[PDB]
Amino acid sequence: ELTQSPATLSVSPGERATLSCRASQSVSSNLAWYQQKPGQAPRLLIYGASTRATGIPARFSGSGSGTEFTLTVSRLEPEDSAVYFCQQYYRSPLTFGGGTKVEIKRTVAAPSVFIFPPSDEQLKSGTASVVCLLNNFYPREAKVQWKVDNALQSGNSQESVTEQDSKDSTYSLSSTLTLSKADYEKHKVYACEVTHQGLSSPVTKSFNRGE
Amino acid sequence: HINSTALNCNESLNTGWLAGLFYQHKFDSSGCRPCGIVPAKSVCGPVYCFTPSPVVVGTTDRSGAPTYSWGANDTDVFVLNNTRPPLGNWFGCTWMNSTGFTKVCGAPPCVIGGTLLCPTDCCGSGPWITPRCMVDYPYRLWHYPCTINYTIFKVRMYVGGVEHRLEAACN
Amino acid sequence: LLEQSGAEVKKPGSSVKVSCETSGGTFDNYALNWVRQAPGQGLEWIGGVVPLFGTTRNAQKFQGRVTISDDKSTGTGHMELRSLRSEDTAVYYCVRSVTPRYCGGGFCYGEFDYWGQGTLVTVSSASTKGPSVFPLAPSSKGGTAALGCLVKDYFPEPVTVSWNSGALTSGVHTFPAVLQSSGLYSLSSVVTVPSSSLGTQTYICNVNHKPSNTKVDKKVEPK
Ligand SMILES: *[C@@H]1O[C@H](CO)[C@@H](O[C@@H]2O[C@H](CO)[C@@H](O)[C@H](O)[C@H]2NC(C)=O)[C@H](O)[C@H]1NC(C)=O
Ligand SMILES: *[C@@H]1O[C@H](CO)[C@@H](O)[C@H](O)[C@H]1NC(C)=O
Ligand SMILES: *[C@@H]1O[C@H](CO)[C@@H](O)[C@H](O)[C@H]1NC(C)=O
Ligand SMILES: *[C@@H]1O[C@H](CO)[C@@H](O)[C@H](O)[C@H]1NC(C)=O
Ligand SMILES: *[C@@H]1O[C@H](CO)[C@@H](O)[C@H](O)[C@H]1NC(C)=O
Repeated sequence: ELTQSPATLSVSPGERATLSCRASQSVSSNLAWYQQKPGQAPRLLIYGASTRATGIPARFSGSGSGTEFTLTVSRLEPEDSAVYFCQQYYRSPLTFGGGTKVEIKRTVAAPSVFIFPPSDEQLKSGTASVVCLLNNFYPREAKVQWKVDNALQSGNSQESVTEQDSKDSTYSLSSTLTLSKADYEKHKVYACEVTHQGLSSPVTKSFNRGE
Repeated sequence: HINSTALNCNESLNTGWLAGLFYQHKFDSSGCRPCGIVPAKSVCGPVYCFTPSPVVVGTTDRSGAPTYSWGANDTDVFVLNNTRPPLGNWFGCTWMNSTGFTKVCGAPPCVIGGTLLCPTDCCGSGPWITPRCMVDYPYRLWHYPCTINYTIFKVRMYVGGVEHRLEAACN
Repeated sequence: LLEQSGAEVKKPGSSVKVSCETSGGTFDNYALNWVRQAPGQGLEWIGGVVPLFGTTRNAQKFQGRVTISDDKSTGTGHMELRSLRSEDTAVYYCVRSVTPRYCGGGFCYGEFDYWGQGTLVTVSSASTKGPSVFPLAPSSKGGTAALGCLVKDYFPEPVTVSWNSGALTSGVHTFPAVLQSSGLYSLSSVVTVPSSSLGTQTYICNVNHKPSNTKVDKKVEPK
């Protein structure tokens, strides 16, 4: 019975980020705001709609009553990269809000690209996985293309992207090209071509099989 | 006999006095009439009446059978309706109204005097048995936070013929 | 300061028992509640219990089965859920509350003060399988190089990877696991270190997969 808007926020440091929570039914002041940092348990920020918990800085500021609530983060710090939730403790069923993901904006940063050949240990099993690493970049949007002997690949790579880093506000990406040992020992050069806003030109990291 | 307890509390934004029900509560320092029937709607939680040894009166229908709902149930009330121990069960009662105010009815066990057995200036607060002492019962700290620093003594008190061995909280 | 039992996998219809411990215990808590989080969706309240009155309270989706027991002796909490469903797969949080704001009676209501580490509960008929760990060696070429480990072919989630027994944390990136077509999960952990440390500085990668009780330490050397 709780509606958090917007679903996604993106805002520069030192500026104010406000989050709205709207209940379908009145909940008076029995509302609580929580902060969930990447890979951690929620932390109690505000209780009683506007009362700060112990150890929470004054920049965090709860507000509102009835069906209408707002959470204010006045002076944003890269640490604030988290998803915030609202939760009511009034009516019989306890309900949480949908949750608002907060992204800290920063200067555009270019990805440090690396490439990793499959270990000889993995090859004795019969499989080969090549790993391209896009490290510490911003913003999140980035393209990865796997070339094998300059031939573009498709449907054989799976990529994974980290949540925004708490300290430097960057994302890291890891694309994994998976293919058989046989297919692997039929080509010499394996390349990873990366596209990003901070790069004026697509960077290609490559290697020769067994070198 | 724990179901009987009336348990309606609102609201704890201001003081978190409610915690006092479960354990010691961080109350702010320092801020420091007949008895008949009380509706269970305004009561959180246990009601203490004194004989003067402290005694617990649970919810009952009016009247007078006990109710094992947490009151809660609309019929639930506390029947006090009492006369002083020569001869009666209790002098007076104390409990907490749901907002967290402390409600006292009847008279304190000191009242036997006379005189000089009640506190010097007489009473808004508590079950005194002595100008300096009041009765010690499990929810005294919750009911009377100001008495947190009180020393505790083993004390004899005689009412009519009966003799009461009871614990007292003094200055 | 609230530790929960390790992640588990059970077949649909089976039962799970998740515990909670406090170090150091025991502090003043009046209520023990549980809140699960499915990867797809936001937080959902499961239930709670105030141990002083012994009164329990659940939600409609768990009304029939779940039982929450809070032991005050050792300060140990417990949630048992029987006849598991596919939608029961979530990260289950143990949460304790100090300071009530409302009491309906018997149950009391308040904000959630302290949360647990979380416990991944996986409801799947699939078999439990330990992972293989492979070296991601640096290429021997600012002067900053990268190296890592590939945790491959394991079920179910999660896998926890540290470096040098937790000594190396800065510059470490452990990527979200990806679900392969084989039904198995794959995960990789990388780290950026100075180039001049490659031969001299030892790098051990510590991989843990509780559901299979697997602890594997893989040394990563350049070549
Ligand atoms: C708790 O007690 C307070 C006062 O002891 C109650 O508030 C009183 O309300 C009456 C009539 O409604 C007024 O005449 C008094 O002036 C009020 N007292 C104060 C201090 O404001 C309150 O109603 C009680 N709580 C409940 C839920 O009944
Ligand atoms: C608590 O009290 C306030 C005002 O006295 C009221 O508006 C609110 O509905 C009450 N809360 C509950 C849980 O009934
Ligand atoms: C209790 O006291 C009330 C108010 O004085 C009175 O109306 C009622 O008759 C009494 N009931 C009993 C139990 O005597
Ligand atoms: C409340 O008390 C009534 C009688 O006044 C009783 O019939 C009923 O069972 C009680 N309510 C519940 C749900 O137990
Ligand atoms: C009683 O003493 C305690 C310290 O033991 C103190 O913090 C408190 O304020 C005192 N109580 C009052 C209301 O004087």
